[PDB]
Amino acid sequence: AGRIASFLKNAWAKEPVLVASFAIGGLAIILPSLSPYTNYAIRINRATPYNYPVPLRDDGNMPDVPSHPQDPQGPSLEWLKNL
Amino acid sequence: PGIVELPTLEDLKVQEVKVSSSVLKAAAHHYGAQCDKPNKEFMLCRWEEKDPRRCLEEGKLVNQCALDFFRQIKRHCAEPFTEYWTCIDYSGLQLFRHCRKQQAKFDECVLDKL
Amino acid sequence: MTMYIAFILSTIFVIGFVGFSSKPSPIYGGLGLIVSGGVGCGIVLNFGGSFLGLMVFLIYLGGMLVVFGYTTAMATEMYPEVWVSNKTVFGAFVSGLMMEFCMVYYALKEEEVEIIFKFNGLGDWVIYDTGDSGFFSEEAMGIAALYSYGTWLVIVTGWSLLIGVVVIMEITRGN
Amino acid sequence: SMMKWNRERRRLQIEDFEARIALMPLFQAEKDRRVLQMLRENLEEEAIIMKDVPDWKVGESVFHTTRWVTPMMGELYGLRTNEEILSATYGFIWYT
Amino acid sequence: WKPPPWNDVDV
Amino acid sequence: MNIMLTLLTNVTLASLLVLIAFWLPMKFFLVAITFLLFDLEIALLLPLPWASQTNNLKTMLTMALFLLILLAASLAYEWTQKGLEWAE
Amino acid sequence: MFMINILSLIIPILLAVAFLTLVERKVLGYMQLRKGPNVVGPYGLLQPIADALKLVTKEPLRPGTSSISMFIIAPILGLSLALTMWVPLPMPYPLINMNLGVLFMLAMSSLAVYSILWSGWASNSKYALIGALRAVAQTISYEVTLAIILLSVLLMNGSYTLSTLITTQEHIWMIFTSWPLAMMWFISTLAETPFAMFFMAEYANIIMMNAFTAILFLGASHDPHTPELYTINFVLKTLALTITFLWIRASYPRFRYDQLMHLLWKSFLPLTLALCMWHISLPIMTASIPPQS
Amino acid sequence: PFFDVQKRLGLDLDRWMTIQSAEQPHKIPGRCHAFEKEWIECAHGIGGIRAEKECKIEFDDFVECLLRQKTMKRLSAIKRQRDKLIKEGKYTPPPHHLG
Amino acid sequence: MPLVYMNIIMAFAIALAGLLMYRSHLMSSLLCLEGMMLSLFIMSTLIILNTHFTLANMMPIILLVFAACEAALGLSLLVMVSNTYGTDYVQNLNLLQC
Amino acid sequence: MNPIIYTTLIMTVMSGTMLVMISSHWLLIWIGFEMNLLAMIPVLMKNFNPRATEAATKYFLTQATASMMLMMAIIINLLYSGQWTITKMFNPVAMTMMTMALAMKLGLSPFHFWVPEVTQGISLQAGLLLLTWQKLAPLSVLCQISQSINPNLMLTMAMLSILIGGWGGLNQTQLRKIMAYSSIAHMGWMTAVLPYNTTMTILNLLIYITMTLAMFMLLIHSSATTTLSLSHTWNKMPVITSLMMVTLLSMGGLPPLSGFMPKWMIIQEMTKNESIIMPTLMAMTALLNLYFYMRLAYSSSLTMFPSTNNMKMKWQFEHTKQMKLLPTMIVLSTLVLPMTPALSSLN
Amino acid sequence: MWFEILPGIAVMAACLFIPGMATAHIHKFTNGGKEKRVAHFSYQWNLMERDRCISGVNRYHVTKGLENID
Ligand SMILES: CCCCCCCCCCCCCCCCCC(=O)OC[C@H](COP(=O)([O-])OCC[N+](C)(C)C)OC(=O)CCCCCCCCCCCCCCCCC
Ligand SMILES: CCCCCCCCCCCCCCCCCC(=O)OC[C@H](COP(=O)(O)OCCN)OC(=O)CCCCCCCCCCCCCCCCC
Repeated sequence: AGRIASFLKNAWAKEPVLVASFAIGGLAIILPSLSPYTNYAIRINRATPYNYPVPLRDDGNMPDVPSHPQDPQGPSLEWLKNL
Repeated sequence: PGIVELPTLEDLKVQEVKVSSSVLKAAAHHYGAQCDKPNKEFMLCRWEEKDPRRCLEEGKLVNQCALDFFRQIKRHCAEPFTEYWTCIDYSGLQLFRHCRKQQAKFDECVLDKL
Repeated sequence: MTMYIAFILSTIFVIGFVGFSSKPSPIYGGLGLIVSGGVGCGIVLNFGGSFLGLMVFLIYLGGMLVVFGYTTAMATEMYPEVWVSNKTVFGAFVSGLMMEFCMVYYALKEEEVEIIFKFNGLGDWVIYDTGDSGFFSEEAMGIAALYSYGTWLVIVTGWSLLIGVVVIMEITRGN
Repeated sequence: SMMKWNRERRRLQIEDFEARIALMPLFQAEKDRRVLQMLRENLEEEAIIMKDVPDWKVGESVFHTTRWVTPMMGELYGLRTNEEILSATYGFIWYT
Repeated sequence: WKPPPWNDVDV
Repeated sequence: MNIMLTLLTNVTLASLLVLIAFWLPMKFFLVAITFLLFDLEIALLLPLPWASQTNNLKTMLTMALFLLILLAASLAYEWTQKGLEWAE
Repeated sequence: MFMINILSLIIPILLAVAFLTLVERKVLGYMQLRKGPNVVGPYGLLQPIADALKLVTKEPLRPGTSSISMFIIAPILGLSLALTMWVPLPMPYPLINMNLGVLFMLAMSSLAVYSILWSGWASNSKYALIGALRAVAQTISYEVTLAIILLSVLLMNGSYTLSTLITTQEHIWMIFTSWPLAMMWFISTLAETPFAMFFMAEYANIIMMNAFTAILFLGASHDPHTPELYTINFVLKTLALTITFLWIRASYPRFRYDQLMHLLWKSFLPLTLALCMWHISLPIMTASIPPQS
Repeated sequence: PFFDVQKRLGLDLDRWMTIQSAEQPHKIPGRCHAFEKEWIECAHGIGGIRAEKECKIEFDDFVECLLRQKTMKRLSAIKRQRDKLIKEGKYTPPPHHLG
Repeated sequence: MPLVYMNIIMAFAIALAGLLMYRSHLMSSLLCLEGMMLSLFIMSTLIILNTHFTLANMMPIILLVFAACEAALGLSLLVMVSNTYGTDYVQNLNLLQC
Repeated sequence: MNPIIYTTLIMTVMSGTMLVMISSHWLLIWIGFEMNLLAMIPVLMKNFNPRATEAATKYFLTQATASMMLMMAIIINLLYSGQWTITKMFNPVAMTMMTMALAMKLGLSPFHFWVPEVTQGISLQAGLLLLTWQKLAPLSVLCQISQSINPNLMLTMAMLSILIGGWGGLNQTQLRKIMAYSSIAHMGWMTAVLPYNTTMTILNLLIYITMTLAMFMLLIHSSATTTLSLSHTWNKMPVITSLMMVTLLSMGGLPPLSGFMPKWMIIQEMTKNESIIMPTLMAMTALLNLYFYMRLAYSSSLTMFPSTNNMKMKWQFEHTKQMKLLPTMIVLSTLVLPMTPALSSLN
Repeated sequence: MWFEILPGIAVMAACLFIPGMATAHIHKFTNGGKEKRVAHFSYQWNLMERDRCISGVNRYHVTKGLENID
């Protein structure tokens, strides 16, 4: 209490620069694993299709994959639409 | 050390689609929707067979359906096609951003006409 | 023919090296090296090495070689020497030209000389492929994977750089 | 403001990519025919130019395996106008 | 030749 | 074709201007090394804009932060042990 | 006609390099109750012609102990550089839309240190040797702040393609997201910047630095059809910056070297690192990573 | 490695980049990916002594793809006779060759 | 193997020979040092780009960033040997006769 | 050097060497050698005397030259095979190119002129590091590529090293020069058997290593830098010279003193490979190392030498160093001949 | 008076303005209407080469829409 408050007062009086850079780096390296958006960031990164989605040989029992890009099956990008 | 088999010129004759890139990109979205099966089976040949010579007839089909896809849009609202792709072609990046009203003037046919 | 871009930059690279390898003045050696570094970018750029090429222009040209100019200026020998000061410098200069003359002329005539390796070789434009990079720059994705696939190369590279700092100050400390 | 605009660009990019994906297969067929057409023309010229040679029968497989090696840029065009080689080889790299 | 020094020290 | 053409004419006008101009009428080395070591660290963290679009972004954030933490440590060390302070 | 476009850039920039000097002297003049050049032509309009042709008629004396080869190629590079980084500027549509324009700008602008380094060495004088040594260390100190600022700026842009900068800003000036960096960037630009040449070399650097700062932080809206909108906005923004660049020329005592290094390595570099750390995670923080393509 | 510590703890330190047919970013393939895949798959669990001789054509074809040596000289002798044949007017290029 | 590929290779050989014999100057010796890595950086760059080794493009930049650790240590040794002996002349490095 | 700085400095030298022994990628190998050089120089530049600056400059120039010469050899291997693994290289030019680069960093062939001088200028304690720990990583790589090594080149490297190792040591008086020339001769001994058997190279490594610290750290405890200065050790520390003499006898390779174990097994392994002129020549010239070994042994313990009046002062005080690992190093380097079948452990 | 600066700044403002206007106008001219298509990736470039090939006059900016196909 007494030591830390004086120390920050000791720091922030003579120099504001390093305490500013230490603070800005402090949030910049802590906050990564706090907000529920880094999961969003990697999801839209995975969403962006660079290479072609090469089709699979249909032989029955894969209801997951669709038979047409208009089919409801497969991944839905609507989560990013409101994002 | 082996014959490099190459199909003759006669088999290499398709009704090549004579359209620019901008017109291709303008109708690309509806192209993929209504003509997936030709393309889908052709590139499955390209990835399964992994040989250009093994996939020729499917190469015929994709272009043929492209012409079959490029005929009705001539028959129905060719003029809205012109205005859309003549504004798409202006953009150096073919930016879809500065083409919205003309895009709307395109798909409202195919919504009700096609 | 702009087809000469094949060999023109590469042969200038050789004469750039002979310029400073023959030990001219350290300022002049810097001039010879940066010239070779300058044209060396052209070969990489003509191969698609925009990012890698410009980095040579950044750290090798605007970095590494500048600090050499700093050290050489600090040395400031009472009598700086010139490319004509020693005939050995000229003798090596004519020599280095002669070997590259032999290689180039042998290359352009018989195309099948046998120095060290098999040599051979037409204009370089062949070795390129006929594929496409799609929408991703193949080079940019390669180096962007430094933080994705190379999370061990980074540690040893980073650790040595910090250790590079500690050694530099340790031996220049002067006690 | 940058947060909202950047996501808008990402939605724009994937739509642009969607156009490229939906439109890629036509060029794959088109590039497929082009290289095979260019190869067939090269071999046809080979069957006109080179007879006096002792044993250089046309269409020898340089690679032992019977696969399809992707044609390297040299023998693809090769016997064409030097402008064609310059435009095909450097091209994109020089277009700026 | 001479033997080395014993301690190795040579505005 | 286009690039060196722009370079060629640029120096040529530089050439014609100067030609008619002269025809018509330890501390310094120390930081220079630290700049060198810092500059090479700069090149390591240059490809970041493309690296921000990877699929393994979770391991990117720790790794990309690691350079800046470690690079700052070199500055912090260099500062503390006299060093980075302008020597005499 | 592409060659004509080069002359349609190099010469007017050369004239632009020539003609803001009268702006400088008259701004610097009217600032100190003075008038500036106003007797030679109307309001000094012909003052630049009054000095240039005089300079070319002045004999270029050469030091006896001067290496002629370096003494004449150092200005060659100095002018060649000063008129080369004007080529990839995304001014309406750039002459060269290099996908790595920012890197090219930095590598070739960091090459200017060779000209001053060679000038001091080739001159071979006690004044010239230290002055080259001081100038280069001041310069080579300041790309690390330059590079980090530009790197950390471009995380929220998308790539090094200078043309993409316009799309990134569009809605708001990019200063509103990185104004701590703008003052970080602007100050660093001040210090980084035969004898008849050396006027031209550093001077185009002065305007282009502000042109570079203009596109980077204070963007405009480039209407696809009418390009004049971006032309006027770009010129007006880079004029206001340059007036500010000379506004501070006669408003502060000049920096001293020990503070000059102390200011960067102890009060500019560590803060630049923090902002870079802030701007590397924030696109990830808010899932606002930009598209490169 | 002399001491395969990475084999024991099972973490990849330098095997991601040691060969060109690994998990490349965004699945951009190497130029000789197809040939390297055959050579590696042929020479697995065989040992250096046996695999160097047994899987020889795989290595030679992959080397030719990697270096572009033998088929390049095929092209070199293609142009060699061409310049030695059309110069004295023995044959003329067809229109598609001319452009 | 194309003509240019061994235009770098000889350049490395010339740079190696220049470093393998000293004329009078340690700075000039150092200049051939990172000249050798320049060709080494250059030579690797053609290989990786030509072969489409999509993941090996790492190697060039780290080849440069690690050759710098040699260079940075390199001159920093010379500044020591050129402040006791005063001159970077390498013939003054014979004090270790015995 | 602040001990925390020095400790971390040593730590990355070991890490740099350790990285070499555990890296499959060729590039990581060059990194480990690069880090090792990057931190070896400051350790040599710890005393900060002109000889140290001379030695560090020589060491850096030859090591950095071989480091990037090594890097060139890897690229040629990449140029001809597109590989990065350490299994067996695919280009004969690269085989010799890297063999030259690797060998120069060990100082055995004509690429050895730095070794006597670099250890001479630098301090004794840092010399122990140079001639023991900096000699595992290049040897580690060589064992891994022993399949593709060129016997004609490699054995010519071995013959010259042993010949120069004995001949050079005969004419030296500075005991640091004695150790380096002995080390070069030992290096030729181990380096001759890589084409035949890597395991025997390893055994020659540990025995030579333990022997060097045994000799070097005993020299540290005696605090001597010349043969004359070593002579006076008998008066102050008679015990030290007693074990130091038996270490010299073992260093020659006289049974049953261990140190004959590597030479014995090296001869036996080459003899199985129908190479019988080669073992004889190295064995015959191995006696050359014994001559200056006896010469050093003669004027340290066997015959007392004229001491000095001030030496009486040294008797009153006692050593402060705890001579860690000294005792078990002597025994492990002088009596382990009966425990030779431990060769199987290395395999 | 302070407004005498403007004649100084105006001419160089035109001197700075000309490079932008000239580049945009020549882009509209040499590309005939549509601006110079930008190819930052090999995909856009091979698109342009397809446009030049399909034009039949070796001019990429010549575009053949619905009137070309049958
Ligand atoms: C959620 C928020 C995240 C981000 C938060 C960021 C941190 C909070 C804000 C921090 C402060 C603002 C950003 C950094 C500014 C600089 C910091 C710094 O070191 O300042 C002290 C520095 C140094 O001051 P000093 O040297 O007296 O003291 C520094 C501290 N000690 C004593 C320990 C060294 O100030 C300067 O360098 C003075 C200016 C030098 C240049 C002279 C010309 C100035 C012209 C000014 C007018 C024009 C401005 C144009 C701006 C751009 C326009 C496009
Ligand atoms: C392989 C062939 C042989 C190779 C080795 C040969 C070794 C001898 C020759 C070495 C070469 C040089 C010539 C000799 C030089 C000797 C110099 C020397 O230091 O001599 C004097 C020295 C003084 O010793 P000091 O410190 O007084 O201690 C005496 C014991 N308290 O003297 C000493 O330090 C000697 C002290 C002797 C102590 C030995 C203790 C032995 C204990 C045995 C215990 C046995 C227990 C048995 C139990 C049985 C039931 C289990």
